Amino acid sequence: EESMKWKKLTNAQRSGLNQIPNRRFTLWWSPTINRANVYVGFQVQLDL
Amino acid sequence: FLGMPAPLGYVPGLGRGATGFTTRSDIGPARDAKDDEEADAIYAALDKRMDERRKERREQREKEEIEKYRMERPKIQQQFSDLKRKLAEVTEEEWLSIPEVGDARNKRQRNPRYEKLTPVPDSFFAKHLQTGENHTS
Amino acid sequence: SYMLPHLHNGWQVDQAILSEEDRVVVIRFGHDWDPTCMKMDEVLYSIAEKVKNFAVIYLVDITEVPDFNKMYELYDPCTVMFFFRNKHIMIDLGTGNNNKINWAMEDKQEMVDIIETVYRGARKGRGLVVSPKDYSTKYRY
Amino acid sequence: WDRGIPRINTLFQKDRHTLAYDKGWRVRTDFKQYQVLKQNPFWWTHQRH
Amino acid sequence: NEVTKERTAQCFLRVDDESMQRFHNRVRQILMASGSTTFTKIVNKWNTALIGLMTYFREAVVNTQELLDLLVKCENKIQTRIKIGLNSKMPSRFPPV
Amino acid sequence: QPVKVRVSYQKLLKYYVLNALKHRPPKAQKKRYLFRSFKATKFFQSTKLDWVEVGLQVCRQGYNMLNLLIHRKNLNYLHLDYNFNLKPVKTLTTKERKKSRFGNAFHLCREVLRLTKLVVDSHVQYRLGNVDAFQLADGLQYIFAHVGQLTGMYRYKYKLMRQIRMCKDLKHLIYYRFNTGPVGKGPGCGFWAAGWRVWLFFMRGITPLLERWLGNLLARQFEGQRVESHFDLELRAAVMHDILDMMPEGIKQNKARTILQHLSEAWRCWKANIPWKVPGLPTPIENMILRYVKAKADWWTNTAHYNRERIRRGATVDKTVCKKNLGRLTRLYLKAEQERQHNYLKDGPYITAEEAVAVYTTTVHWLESRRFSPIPFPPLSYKHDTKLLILALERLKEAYSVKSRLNQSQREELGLIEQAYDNPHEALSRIKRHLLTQRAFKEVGIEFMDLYSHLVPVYDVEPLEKITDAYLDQYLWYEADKRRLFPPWIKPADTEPPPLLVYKWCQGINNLQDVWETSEGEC
Amino acid sequence: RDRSIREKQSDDEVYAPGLDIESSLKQLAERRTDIFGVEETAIGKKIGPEEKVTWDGHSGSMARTQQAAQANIT
Amino acid sequence: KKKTIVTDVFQGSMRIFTKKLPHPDLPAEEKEQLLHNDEYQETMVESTFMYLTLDLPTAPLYKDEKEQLIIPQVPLFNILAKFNGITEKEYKTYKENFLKRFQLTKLPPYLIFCIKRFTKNNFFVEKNPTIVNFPITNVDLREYLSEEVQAVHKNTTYDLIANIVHDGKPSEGSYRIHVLHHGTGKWYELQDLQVTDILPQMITLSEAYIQIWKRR
Amino acid sequence: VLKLLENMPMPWEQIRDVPVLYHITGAISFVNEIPWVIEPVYISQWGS
RNA sequence: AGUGGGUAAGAGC
Repeated sequence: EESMKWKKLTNAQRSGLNQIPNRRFTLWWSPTINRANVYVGFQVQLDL
Repeated sequence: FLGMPAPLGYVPGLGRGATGFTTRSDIGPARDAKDDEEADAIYAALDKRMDERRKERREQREKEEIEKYRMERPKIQQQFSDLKRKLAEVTEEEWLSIPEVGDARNKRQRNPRYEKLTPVPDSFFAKHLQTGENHTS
Repeated sequence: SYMLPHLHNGWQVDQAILSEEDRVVVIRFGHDWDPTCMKMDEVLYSIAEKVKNFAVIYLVDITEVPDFNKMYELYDPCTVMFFFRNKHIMIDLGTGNNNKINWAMEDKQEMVDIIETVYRGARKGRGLVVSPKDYSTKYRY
Repeated sequence: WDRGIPRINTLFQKDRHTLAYDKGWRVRTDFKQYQVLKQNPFWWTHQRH
Repeated sequence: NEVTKERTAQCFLRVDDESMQRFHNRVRQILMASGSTTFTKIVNKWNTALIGLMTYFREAVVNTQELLDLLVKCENKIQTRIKIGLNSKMPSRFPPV
Repeated sequence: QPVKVRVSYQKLLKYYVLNALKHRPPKAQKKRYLFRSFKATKFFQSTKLDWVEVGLQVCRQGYNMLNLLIHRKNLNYLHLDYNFNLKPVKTLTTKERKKSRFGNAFHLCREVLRLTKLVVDSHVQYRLGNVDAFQLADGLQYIFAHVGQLTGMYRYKYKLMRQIRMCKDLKHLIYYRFNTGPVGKGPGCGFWAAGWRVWLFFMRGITPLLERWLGNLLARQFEGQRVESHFDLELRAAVMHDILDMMPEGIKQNKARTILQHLSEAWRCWKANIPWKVPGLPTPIENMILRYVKAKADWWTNTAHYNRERIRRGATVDKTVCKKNLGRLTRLYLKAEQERQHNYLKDGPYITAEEAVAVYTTTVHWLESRRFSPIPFPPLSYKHDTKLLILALERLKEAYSVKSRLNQSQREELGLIEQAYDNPHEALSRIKRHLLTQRAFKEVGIEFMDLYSHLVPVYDVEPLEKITDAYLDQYLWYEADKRRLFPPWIKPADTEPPPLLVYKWCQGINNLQDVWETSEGEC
Repeated sequence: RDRSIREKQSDDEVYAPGLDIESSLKQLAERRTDIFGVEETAIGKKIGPEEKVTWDGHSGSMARTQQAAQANIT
Repeated sequence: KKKTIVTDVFQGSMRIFTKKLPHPDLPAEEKEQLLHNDEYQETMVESTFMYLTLDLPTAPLYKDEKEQLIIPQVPLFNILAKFNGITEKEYKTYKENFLKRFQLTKLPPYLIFCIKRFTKNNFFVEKNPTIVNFPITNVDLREYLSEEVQAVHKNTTYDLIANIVHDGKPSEGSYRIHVLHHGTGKWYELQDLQVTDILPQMITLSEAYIQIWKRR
Repeated sequence: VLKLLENMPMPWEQIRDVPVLYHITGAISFVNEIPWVIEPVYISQWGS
């Protein structure tokens, strides 16, 4: 991620890359955000 | 290929291996697995007859409102009708003489080289850390 | 709109999809007189030349070419379809309808990003590509 | 320690000698909005001074 | 007074309407410029704006109930933007932790 | 009486007054009658049947129609029972769940047919003998008062809640009249006329929506941010069309793109406020393009001055809309500035000689009265020649204290700053040379920060001149504080934050000798 | 120069020729009477037997569509 | 009464040649046959005008190549080129265009010109800033009368007596007025309480709005 | 839907022989009667 | 109150 901050990327590529810290943040807060109470509705299990 | 008619007895949905989709059931006609077409005409005539309660009245009202709106705001082609008519006097040679549009800006602006990015010099972090130190006196 | 090429029958659309082996085909399904279709037409024409290398633009009037309306759900005022090597490509735009772009996008940069992401994903053999920008919210504030 | 408005920490600041010759810094900070593309929430005070 | 040393006058403070409009505009441009932006950047921008407003206009917030309403509204706007960023669906009982 | 019944009274009165006030005369109509052309068509037959039989038949027919609509795409995993409750037959996949979504109209129809099923079922139960006529009336009243609880059809049209809140109100209007004397509170009332008519009056208005929706849905063939981009494109098309109509296209087809390029170039030239004159362009074509450009410019100005005012009011706007509007406003402001500068140059300075003399004489008198010494040129042997340069360089460098990435302009600026910092004497020599000789400078860019209330100008200056200007500002301010050029009332000073300025202003107002006096009329 | 002329000849017409643009403008004008023409009808109406059958994208109906197209022959 | 004081002071007689125009998007043969159908032919209509409306020509809308940003200036005769058979005016009515060309018949003893400013465009109202260059001393109007009516007239020389100027945008403008004193020949410009003596040289250097001329 | 609900029998009735317009294929059935009532009699019945 | 904005794509059997 740090090495990709400057590698002559396109707008779509850099825009997608800017969301990696968001992914880390969501993963760090998974036991709370990914809870039945906060998000009511049907739960789907992952494939594996 | 452009400008070529379709072959006879060819399904454009077929001939490509394409497969459609259904995002929902509310959109698209019902999927299907001469006393039939003569009922649709009767139902349509029924609907038209029932819609004719105020159809002429409201269409006349809509026409009047459209004319009132266009009174102050003419149609776009109307605003150019006079100039359009004056365009008829142009000879074919004068049509031939219109020049191709050129772009004034040079290469450095049309197709600039990639604007590379560089990290902030370490001197900035050095200055930030050196600042904040406090004299004991 | 009128600047972009137009396809008059479904067979021409099939030929256009088949004849492209290394470029993503972007087809705008709708009516040239529709204002939303007009926005799609003007954006596409603005970026019809920038993405010429890895894309191509075709315009199809679903009134004169209704042959896909049943199969492709061509009933929104304006839809955008992406194909690569005779294979329709889906985009996880975030709106819940990955099959097509059924709304008008104002920014041409967003559409260039969409086309490039589609090309990248479909070149790798994938059939669904994740859109670079989420569209579940118009971000109006 | 952190009571006076010209905070006592400024007396013990590292660059307390070179800051004394920085005059009219509030006006410069206020006018900085005409040079930098980003609005400054602290347009009114300087952390160093 | 500096002579009588008495409470001759009472000064009531309030946050100016232009300042409230500027703060709302700053929060609006923070939020609308967040299509492709990390959550931490948005939260840091909001925190900076909030500390600037509260430190500059301390003692003037309390009398400006409209400013309190605007502040809590903008904070809810920020939280809603972050929650939409996480998942494209509003949580029902989202926690503040 | 309790609060709830009173609020029911005011709510009923509110609805009645709204109905009365917004009443309009019925529109003239040609008297086309339903159920009269049906018997005319060779598809309908007339008879006379018991009402309960017809209700059961209609319930069955509605169930059959809803079942036919459910199995529209041969998706046979959505079971609809005979009480009009729709449920999946199993744990349907997420793809199926997305594929089995029905609009609010379908569920409104399902719930309304459920309500009719409840009514007809109550009638059937009375006919069988399970419930007395009093019990039938009570059940019908409970149905018409508890539609929201029994059906929940408000979930697919929330305006329907207006009916429900009315019906409940009617209940509170009736019960406290019904259960007044020796009769206590209980489920004995059966006065169902009010709720019945309320729901019928909802039906008379909800019928067209469902009718047209099902007519389009069951038909053989299915059918199905534009303010700014409405006039512009069409305008271009119109103009283009006109030209191609009078262009002998059979001989000059190749010139369509040339014409469009000319149109775009003229629009760009007007937008950039630069002269535009195609030499070989025909005069009628030039007139065409000029009129098109004038119309487009009027639309562009109106759109800009409409969107800006919408944004100022706090309206919810997109992000690209704000960027486009800011660009348009910058172009408009720069055109206005060009006109203003040209007017100033053509009409000469607006300050008259006598006014200038008065101003200058006032300044001279002030300076002489204050014993002010003019600021000297920075000498080659200035004691503080280095501290000022260091402070100016620090101020210039604080522009990138947080910038994680730097483009070419920023890195060139940083390189110039560091080069001046490594060799302070050379930097000072260049500063002095520029002060003494430099009079012409490079072009400075202009941008506008949008605060949604005003457009603040931001100016981009070359770093080479920026360092000189920064040092000059630092030196000038140091001198102006060395010799008190600025009297104390000039603000803000380096001693008080603006809140401290406000506090000091209040304290000075209070500390005036007898300032809060009104006995003798002083103000 | 050779590679420049080869890449110039390697281009494909991104935009339609003059005839296509003129025809497209004629078609748009015939529909957008609010911008053109003399009579102002609705947005998409031209004023002022055989119905084509289209596949639904289902493989089950492929044969039915094929035989319908065969019956569509002259 | 047929001839009131206002009628004999300002009213004049003028002639309009109104010719109906077919739809420009018509075949040439169809246009010719419609013209021969006696409906799209010229018709002469006499009328009485209290004043003459002067239509300012279109603004350049672009910077001058040599001396950029020059305010347009038009001679008075080009505006006066109206009201004669040689020049037409295609009125672009929203229904259909009209080919109306005017012609003066009987000049009033006193003439009122109204320069058309504040023209509402398709979206708002803008003020045309084009300046008209005229000889303040005298103007000749005998050349803008038909040969039939030039025998009666003997005095067609007009001198400017009153001038109206609008300064500023249409939203907020100021109406200044120059008046010629008959006794001294001096021009005086008065705006609200302000009264000043103005040289006749720079009278034409303003956005003239209403002009009052005397035939002498 | 509307026809039978507006023609639904009143609580003092048992059987309501109402006219019916029914589709020849049994698709739909309209209660082809407008519930006309003499208003003083109707109000008196409801008071009873 | 409420529907959604929650379809992994791919290989032939």
